[PDB]
Amino acid sequence: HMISKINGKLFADMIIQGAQNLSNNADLVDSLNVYPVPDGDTGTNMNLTMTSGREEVENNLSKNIGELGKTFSKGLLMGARGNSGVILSQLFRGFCKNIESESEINSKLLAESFQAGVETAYKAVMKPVEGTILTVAKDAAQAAIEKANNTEDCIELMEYIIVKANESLENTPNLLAVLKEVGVVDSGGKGLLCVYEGFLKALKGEKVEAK
Repeated sequence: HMISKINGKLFADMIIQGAQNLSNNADLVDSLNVYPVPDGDTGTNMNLTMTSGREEVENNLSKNIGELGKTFSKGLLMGARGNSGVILSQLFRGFCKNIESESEINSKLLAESFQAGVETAYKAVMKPVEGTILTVAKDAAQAAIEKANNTEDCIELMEYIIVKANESLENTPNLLAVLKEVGVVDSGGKGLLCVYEGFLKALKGEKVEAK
């Protein structure tokens, strides 16, 4: 089985399964956070952000991926909350901007769209802290760009993205002393990986069940 092109219907499903997988793990993500500051529970905030995106998408489906991305982007903007939820919205509003003109995308454009999200979030900060959700997103996009050059199949691509995203996540305690000593990976990066894992599920035809 393989995926050569992703249209608005499949992207909508990726968004839905990614959001549900993140929602199932939101309490986990919150509990990994070393800095549960006021209104700063990472799992809660990323879940609110992603779910607002999900809800807009579910009420305005479209087979044109660019139009669906604009709907996703709108929901992300309204839902964005917290440091990690805002970064999540920059990553995916940048992603959606990169496909706004398209009706479907191939593996190369999928990878370029992840990269466009990373560049958005980096353009919006002056020297970001390594060891955070941004680091995981950066390494995931780098992987996507490397792999897309000789993989037409978006399933195989997304699996690779997840493997390397997970490597980056597990390495975040080596970038920040506080994570190594507490003994946890970065919570925002964990939440991001939950979204990616749901994307793969959608690409495989599979449903994330509600916890």
